[PDB]
Amino acid sequence: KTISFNFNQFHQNEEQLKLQRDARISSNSVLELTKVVNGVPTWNSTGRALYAKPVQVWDSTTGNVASFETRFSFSIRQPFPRPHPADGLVFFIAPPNTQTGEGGGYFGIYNPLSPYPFVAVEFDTFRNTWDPQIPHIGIDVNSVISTKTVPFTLDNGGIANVVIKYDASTKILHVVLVFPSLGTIYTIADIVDLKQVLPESVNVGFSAATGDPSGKQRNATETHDILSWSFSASLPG
Amino acid sequence: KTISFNFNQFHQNEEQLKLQRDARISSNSVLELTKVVNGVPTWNSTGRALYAKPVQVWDSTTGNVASFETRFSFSIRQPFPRPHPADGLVFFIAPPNTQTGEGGGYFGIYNPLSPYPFVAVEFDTFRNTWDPQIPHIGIDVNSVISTKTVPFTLDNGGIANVVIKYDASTKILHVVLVFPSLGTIYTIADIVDLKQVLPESVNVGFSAATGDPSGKQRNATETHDILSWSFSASLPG
Ligand SMILES: *[C@@H]1O[C@H](CO)[C@@H](O)[C@H](O)[C@H]1NC(C)=O
Ligand SMILES: *[C@@H]1O[C@H](CO)[C@@H](O)[C@H](O)[C@H]1NC(C)=O
Ligand SMILES: *[C@@H]1O[C@H](CO)[C@@H](O)[C@H](O)[C@H]1NC(C)=O
Ligand SMILES: *[C@H]1O[C@H](CO)[C@@H](O)[C@H](O)[C@H]1NC(C)=O
Ligand SMILES: [Ca+2]
Ligand SMILES: [Ca+2]
Ligand SMILES: [Mn+2]
Ligand SMILES: [Mn+2]
Repeated sequence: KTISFNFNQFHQNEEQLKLQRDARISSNSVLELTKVVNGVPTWNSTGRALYAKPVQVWDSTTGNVASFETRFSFSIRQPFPRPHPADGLVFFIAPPNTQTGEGGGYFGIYNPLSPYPFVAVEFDTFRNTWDPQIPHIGIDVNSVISTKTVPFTLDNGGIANVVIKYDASTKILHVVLVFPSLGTIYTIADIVDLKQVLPESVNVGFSAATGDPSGKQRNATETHDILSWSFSASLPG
Repeated sequence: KTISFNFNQFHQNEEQLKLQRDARISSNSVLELTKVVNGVPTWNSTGRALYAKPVQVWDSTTGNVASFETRFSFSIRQPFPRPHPADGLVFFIAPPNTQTGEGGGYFGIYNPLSPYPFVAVEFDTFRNTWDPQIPHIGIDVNSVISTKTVPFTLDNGGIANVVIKYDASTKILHVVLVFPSLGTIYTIADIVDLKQVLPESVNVGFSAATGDPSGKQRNATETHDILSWSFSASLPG
């Protein structure tokens, strides 16, 4: 089976998408994961967007695990340079029927008081105690304490292109981040066996968070917009 | 609501119980959680016994959480005093349809690669890197790194009586361990809010494991028998 879908731009009322929390689709065809009021991003926000149908990542019957490729472009604009923007966005795969986890440095996917399995790639903008120098991309398996990290220099307000490919044969998850206006290229990879971590069917989508009010700094925010998104996966057996 | 059950001793073919892995009920009416062949407890063992029907620990419509009490007697016999007996047993509450996680110091409940929520009381006999002096009673919330612990001196081969009470009105989980032959009393308590951790309906039961072959020490074993077990829960709403 080969599932595929492509969004060159999002539209309002889109059937194949499931918005959660603050996430909404603007008139301009941009998916804003977090809250922006008349051009200014707000703190204390969290939002997610999921493809409305689950995809089969592997089969128990055959033991085969699906390969997949996903591509998307995003934009993170940081208006208040000081004291520190927050928190970041992530592409994630998690079991179906899940609710938004905690925000902040958890991105709306990780809840320490009610854990569930998840694999996710993060573009992190705030340096928590469990984090290395920001910004950095990170591969996360069940936790926000990344297995692998690589720092990057954000194109503030610019466009970022991302390619994430998973090869069943090698169990390699490889991630590409490009900032076209800047010419910069960032690469990061790790072995992840989707079978020992996730159930047969999952949900794919994005999650983002802006500073938590418990920080007392309202200038800890930024936008987390998605411009386009396509996904393809193949399960032989 | 008020579910209630009691086992003075276990009878083979017990319909209200649900054994998993190595766990089994012997002729003498004892429920042996881990493997013992002709009186000799063997390493590399993991077993679980769960009550057949799921209990409702809380209500979303009303917001009411249940109070419960459970009492049981166990026996841990350590035939090989050296190099070190292992690993222990636990009473635990987890989401329905759970699967026997990792053995060893994870007691057949925790599974790092595929987390799920659980609340448990362990009686730990092996000192892992995350553990303090053994043996000790410990309260576990979603992980084997206890929130609160207390040490105890085991009556090797003897009978232990345990009382576990949860008061919804205060979220106090209180634990009592008595070794009758010795006259010793160990007590431990912590604040635990079942609503922030578990779903409305869970499964209640026991789990135990003997040393893992990864330690390369066949002597890291002991018995983990359950003599009797009563349980009462009351959900006002
Ligand atoms: C932050 O947002 C959450 C959910 O939208 C709300 O509970 C909270 O009161 C909001 N405001 C502040 C200042 O915390
Ligand atoms: C230990 O026991 C398990 C389950 O019975 C088995 O699969 C494994 O190969 C055993 N290994 C050793 C060294 O005993
Ligand atoms: C294993 O236990 C037996 C019984 O006490 C003992 O004779 C043997 O040499 C022990 N092995 C170690 C490493 O202590
Ligand atoms: C926050 O952002 C505004 C807008 O840039 C700036 O004038 C202010 O002093 C910044 N610093 C803090 C600590 O809020
Ligand atoms: Ca962070
Ligand atoms: Ca231990
Ligand atoms: Mn991070
Ligand atoms: Mn312990």
